[PDB]
Amino acid sequence: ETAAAKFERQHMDSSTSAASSSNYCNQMMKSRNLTKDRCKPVNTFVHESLADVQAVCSQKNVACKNGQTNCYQSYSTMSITDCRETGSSKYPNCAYKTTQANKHIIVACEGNPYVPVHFDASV
Repeated sequence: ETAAAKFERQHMDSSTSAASSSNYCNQMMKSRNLTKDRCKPVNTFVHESLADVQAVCSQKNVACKNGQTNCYQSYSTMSITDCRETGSSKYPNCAYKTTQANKHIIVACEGNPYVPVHFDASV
């Protein structure tokens, strides 16, 4: 999987405008194969077109949590869903708490074309 394709599979959900119900995370973490060998503890889904998320790589340049400087903050807020494993969750029965919000996103970009390859944070 290329780095760009793995970001789309783990974080893009342009088919919905927002998380619907409290089971959204349990369903999406499973269908995007993030519960496959372990339960990915934290993951964010972005409800905007791929083009709008790719445009973030040309917006506000900021440092990544790791100190690298190829991170970019979106100028506007975007609809996002934060999925966090519950203290109860245990592989293979992964359980997640769903939180829907509109926030700025921060992504790490790379390559040519320069597109998102990691989701750093939401603010």
